[PDB]
Amino acid sequence: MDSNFLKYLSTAPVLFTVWLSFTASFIIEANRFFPDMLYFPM
Amino acid sequence: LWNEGKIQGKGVSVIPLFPRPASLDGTFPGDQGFDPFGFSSWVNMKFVAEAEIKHCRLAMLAFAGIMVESAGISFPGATSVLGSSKNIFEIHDKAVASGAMGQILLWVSFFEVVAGVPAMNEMLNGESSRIPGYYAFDPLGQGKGDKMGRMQLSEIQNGRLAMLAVSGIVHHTLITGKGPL
Amino acid sequence: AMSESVPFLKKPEALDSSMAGYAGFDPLGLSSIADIKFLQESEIKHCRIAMLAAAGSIAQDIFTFPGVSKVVGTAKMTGVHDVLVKQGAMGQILLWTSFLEVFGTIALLETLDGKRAPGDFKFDPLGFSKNAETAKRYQLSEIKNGRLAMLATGGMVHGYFITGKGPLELLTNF
Amino acid sequence: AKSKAVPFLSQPEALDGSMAGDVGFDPFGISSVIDIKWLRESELKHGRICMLAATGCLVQEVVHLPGPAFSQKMALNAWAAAPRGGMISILVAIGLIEMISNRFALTATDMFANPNRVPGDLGFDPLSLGANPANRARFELSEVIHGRAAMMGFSGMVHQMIVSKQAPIEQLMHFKAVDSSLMKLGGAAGNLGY
Amino acid sequence: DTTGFSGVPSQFARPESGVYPAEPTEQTFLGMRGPRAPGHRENFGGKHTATMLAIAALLWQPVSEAGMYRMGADGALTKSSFSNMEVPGFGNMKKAPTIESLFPFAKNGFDASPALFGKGSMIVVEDPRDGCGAYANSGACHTFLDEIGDALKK
Amino acid sequence: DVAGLTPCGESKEFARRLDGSVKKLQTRLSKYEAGTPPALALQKQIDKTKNRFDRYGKAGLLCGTDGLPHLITDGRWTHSGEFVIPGLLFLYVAGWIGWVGRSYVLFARTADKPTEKEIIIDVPVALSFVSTGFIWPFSAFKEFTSGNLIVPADEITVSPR
Ligand code: CLA
Ligand SMILES: CCCCCCCCCCCCCCCCCC(=O)OC[C@H](CO[C@@H]1O[C@H](CO)[C@H](O)[C@H](O)[C@H]1O)OC(=O)CCCCCCCCCCCCCCCCC
Ligand SMILES: CCCCCCCCCCCCCCCC(=O)OC[C@H](COP(=O)(O)OC[C@@H](O)CO)OC(=O)CCCCCCCCCCCCCCC
Ligand code: KC2
Ligand SMILES: CC1=C(C#C/C(C)=C/C=C/C(C)=C/C=C/C=C(C)/C=C/C=C(\C)C#CC2=C(C)C[C@@H](O)CC2(C)C)C(C)(C)C[C@H](O)C1
Ligand SMILES: CC1=C(C#C/C(C)=C/C=C/C(C)=C/C=C/C=C(C)/C=C/C=C(\C)C#CC2=C(C)C[C@@H](O)CC2(C)C)C(C)(C)C[C@H](O)C1
Ligand SMILES: CC1=C(C#C/C(C)=C/C=C/C(C)=C/C=C/C=C(C)/C=C/C=C(\C)C#CC2=C(C)C[C@@H](O)CC2(C)C)C(C)(C)C[C@H](O)C1
Ligand SMILES: CCCCCCCCCCCCO[C@@H]1O[C@H](CO)[C@@H](O[C@H]2O[C@H](CO)[C@@H](O)[C@H](O)[C@H]2O)[C@H](O)[C@H]1O
Repeated sequence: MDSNFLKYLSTAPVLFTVWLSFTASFIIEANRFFPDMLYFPM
Repeated sequence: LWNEGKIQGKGVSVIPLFPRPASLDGTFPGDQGFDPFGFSSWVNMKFVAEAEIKHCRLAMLAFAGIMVESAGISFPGATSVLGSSKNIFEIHDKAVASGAMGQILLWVSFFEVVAGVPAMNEMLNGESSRIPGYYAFDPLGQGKGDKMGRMQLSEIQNGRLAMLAVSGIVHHTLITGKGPL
Repeated sequence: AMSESVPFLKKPEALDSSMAGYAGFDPLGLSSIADIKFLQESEIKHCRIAMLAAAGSIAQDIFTFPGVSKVVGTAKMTGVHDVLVKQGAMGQILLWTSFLEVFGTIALLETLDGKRAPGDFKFDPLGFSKNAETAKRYQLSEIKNGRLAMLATGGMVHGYFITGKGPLELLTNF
Repeated sequence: AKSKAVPFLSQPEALDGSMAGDVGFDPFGISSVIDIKWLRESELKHGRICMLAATGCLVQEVVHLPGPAFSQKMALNAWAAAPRGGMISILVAIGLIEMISNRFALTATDMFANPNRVPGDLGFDPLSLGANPANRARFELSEVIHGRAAMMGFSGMVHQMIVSKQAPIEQLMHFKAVDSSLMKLGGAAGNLGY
Repeated sequence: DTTGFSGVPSQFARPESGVYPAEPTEQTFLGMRGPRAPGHRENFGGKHTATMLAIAALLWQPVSEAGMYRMGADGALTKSSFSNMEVPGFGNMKKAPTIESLFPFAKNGFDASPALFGKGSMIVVEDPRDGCGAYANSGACHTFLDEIGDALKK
Repeated sequence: DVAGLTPCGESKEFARRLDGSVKKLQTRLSKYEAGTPPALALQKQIDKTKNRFDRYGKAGLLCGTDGLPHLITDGRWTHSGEFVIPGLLFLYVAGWIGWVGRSYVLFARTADKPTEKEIIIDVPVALSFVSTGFIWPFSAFKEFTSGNLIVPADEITVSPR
């Protein structure tokens, strides 16, 4: 793959948007399968 | 014998329709320059040669076994435990249930684990320089000069014929639904 | 250099005729993987335990010590193990053989160091290995009989697991 | 200069045929991004866990520790049935093994700080089975291949335990095929949820 | 440049001890190969760990069979806990902490034997095959190969 | 119980919350036919509401007079799953992010041009760093004690006062 396109995907806004979308995506998936977690269950 | 250039040799094609491959040299026994798909170029020749001879020996034993059972020739008391039918498929299923096939499987597998795999690996690695298919088994001789040429070629050709025959025999029995002879 | 026992296979490159019971038989190359001295000690430990087991199966079929017929039932071979664990017979045999094998662990480590031949516990109360010829000859007899005894022990116990008869009684019947 | 594993791709750098199982397989070029020492440490670690995990699934099918808490033939049920104190004991013991065996060089910045440190060599040879130098090439190859195979096999067995609520050997011996009425893949967004 | 996951601290600008120990090839039976103190392997190596493991295994056999075995009028003997053995001089501590406190097999219902496990609580070995063959089976057994055969004949 | 609160499993106000929350959805379900996609969606919402209240009742949460769960965060171990344990999970992740970012800014200072490494991130090196965070309490405490976390006061720019 092109090194300049990979250096573009390494830029701060792309990584910030991808990382916070990935972060948002596993918060969404964890709240989908295991919803209503007001507490650590113990 | 070896008879290089006539059979088991360079410049020898059983079928001229398929061209003689450069990758197939004349060193291996029963080499008739038959390699349309050109496996000889990328395969390990020692492995495929040893595999060929083992398939041949299994097939020749298979042909003799199918012939004896199809003829109804049996060892004493064997018909009582195993299937009375002379169908090879029926006998095999009955032999599995008796445990005869399991005992044969156990010992054949044991030989392959303790002897077949070391011999194969050492031939391929270069530890013993074993000729493919050699298992040092000449109880009644017949080896030496005869083994190098005619016997090696006779075993490879008869075994190829047996492999084809056993294949034919089982599919004949399947489509017909009745055993041969 | 090709194997005497398996002629199409190579010499196993860790075995030499100065060993007892050598026939060039290591087709699977286990001797390369693990120390030969350990394997020699292990072979001899397997050989001597199975030899005692083989003689035990035979003798247990022949006669039985006074009183033992009560504690055991009609059980024989492995069958007696579950009941003689209830009484302290197997417990005491385990304790004293375990006690010997703690020293056997120290002896095996000495063998790994090379300060002792494998299986050489110097045990010669009666005199048999005074002569050198007899010593090597009896070491070869010990190893061959032991390997046979191990095979026999497998045969006797599996004959019990099939028929329940025991060695002598499987000879007498069937 | 092409790969032998994938003949139409270029042979990847940091793959020079020195390592065991180095058949030239790195299409995605992770070795060009991630140092091959870390990747081989991680490959050996995944495979060794998976070799035990595959053996674990099959052996737990055959043999159990005694007691009712260890009587789960199906392996995914053993996760829940096994005593929690002991499973967390296993987890803590694994963490201790990781800190001592890696010698407090655990991160991607300080493992292999010692130039003597070799990928996968944690100093684990209790019975000195690698004392023979000749077997080292074969053993390292056969460890890598056994590891890869066990990664593929354990992954299969887990996902076959999910699909068919059956342990792997008795799923092979009491095989019932996939009906497709249930176990449909995906579908969370096709029906718009629910 | 940094390779990425290289693990050399200087590449990632992480503080490094710099003192990188040489790796001795010596190995102990229940320990790992690693940098060790001078004379450590000779004193506490394979010989030590194997002997101490052996001694611990021998010492385990009384420990597994720990209990007050008292013979009655008849030859039969009764196994009681060592907690029953009251101690005279420790005031309100009449029952005393004992070897069973350190090895509580009975509390957990293990029932230890000199060889580990035991009649009560022994290894459970079961046949997954369930007494049927690999192929050519009836309704009770449908193997994977039977599914291949059923797929072929349909 | 604690602070004059009642366990949510026996409070009547939590039960009337669950009953009212299910009645709101059942009256929305009463205007749809059985197999239709809105009815199926509404029934799954009812199932989720019942599961939430059922789980909360058996969790050891304490409800108020209003029938809503209340969190006790004074440190008591019978209620540590509401703040102390979720807080420990947070501090582990937060210290992970902090240690990983600090390690990356210290790497980026030793670069040929330090400020390109912060707008164009060296992703293999930064992923090496995100893997470093799992043992941050030990890594950061050894960093602290070895004089590598805290810089002395005479290496920091300050205003004249
Ligand atoms: C600090 C030491 C310590 C102590 C005091 C305990 C105490 C306990 N453990 Mg834990 N445990 C420990 C360390 C410890 N454990 C470690 C380090 C591990 C990880 C390897 C475990 C893994 C573990 C499991 C998985 C289980 C326990 C269980 C138990 C309890 C019942 C014990 C019993 O009945 O024993 C008497 C029983 C025995 C002595 C039987 C031993 C069984 C064999 C030896 C297991 C085979 C070992 C196997 C080959 C492992 C090899 C790997 C290892 C070398 C790394 C008891 C509370 C059990 C429990 O909670 O049950 C309620 C349980 O399920 N423990
Ligand atoms: C020092 C160690 C010494 C150890 C010695 C023992 C180990 C030696 C090595 C052994 C290696 C394994 C050998 C087998 C051991 C068990 C033997 C046994 O009885 O097995 C047991 C089982 C059969 O089990 C049988 O069950 C019957 C009742 O149903 C009988 O009554 C008996 O119980 C038993 O014989 O064997 C199998 O299932 C084999 C399946 C087929 C395996 C391959 C067969 C040969 C290759 C041809 C196949 C071609 C297929 C083409 C595609 C077809 C697609 C449909
Ligand atoms: C090296 C390891 C190799 C792993 C190989 C993976 C094997 C399993 C992969 C899927 C198998 C077949 C899928 C059919 C199943 C399938 O396609 O279902 C379809 C599903 C979407 O639902 P639909 O719109 O299809 O609904 C269709 C209707 O017919 C039913 O309502 O697609 C997905 O988004 C599900 C996958 C989650 C996507 C995100 C995954 C998690 C992201 C993690 C980061 C990226 C990882 C890779 C992402 C691709
Ligand atoms: C009388 C006191 C005592 C007892 C009762 C005892 C019992 C056992 C048992 C019993 C079941 C085993 C299995 C065992 C095994 C090991 N012991 Mg031993 N041991 C005792 C004393 C010491 C000392 C003073 C040292 C030591 C060591 C090791 C090492 C590691 C070597 C290494 O990995 O290189 C191993 C494997 C050295 C050390 O490094 O410990 C981390 C070390 O200096 N031991 N030890
Ligand atoms: C070389 C070459 C090529 C080629 C080629 C070709 C044509 C290859 C063909 C290969 C064949 C035909 C192999 C057949 C093997 C059969 C065997 C070994 C027998 C098994 C039976 C057993 C063991 C049994 C049994 C039994 C006994 C006795 C008793 C019974 O009661 C039961 C039972 C039946 C179970 C190609 C074209 C690809 C290109 C290449 O460039 C060059
Ligand atoms: C670290 C890492 C890796 C890894 C790894 C992994 C995943 C390792 C997993 C290891 C495991 C599973 C260890 C399990 C230990 C089990 C024990 C001790 C059982 C004890 C039973 C007891 C005490 C009992 C009892 C009794 C009770 C109470 C009551 C009865 O009714 C029941 C019973 C009679 C049984 C590797 C090595 C691959 C590589 C690399 O280096 C990185
Ligand atoms: C190194 C070292 C030593 C050691 C050691 C150890 C612990 C050695 C252990 C090594 C092990 C446990 C190797 C196990 C490999 C398992 C594999 C490859 C399974 C693959 C499964 C597959 C492909 C599958 C599948 C399947 C699918 C999905 C469908 C299923 O329905 C069924 C099926 C099962 C067929 C010791 C300690 C002795 C000391 C020495 O000094 C140093
Ligand atoms: C000799 C010990 C040397 C180090 C000891 C220090 C221990 C460190 C913390 C120990 C924590 C104990 O961990 C705790 O104990 C046991 C372990 O199975 C578990 O207890 C569980 O199993 C036991 C054993 O049958 C049951 O009797 C008990 O009812 C059940 O709750 C607890 O659920 C677990 O929380």
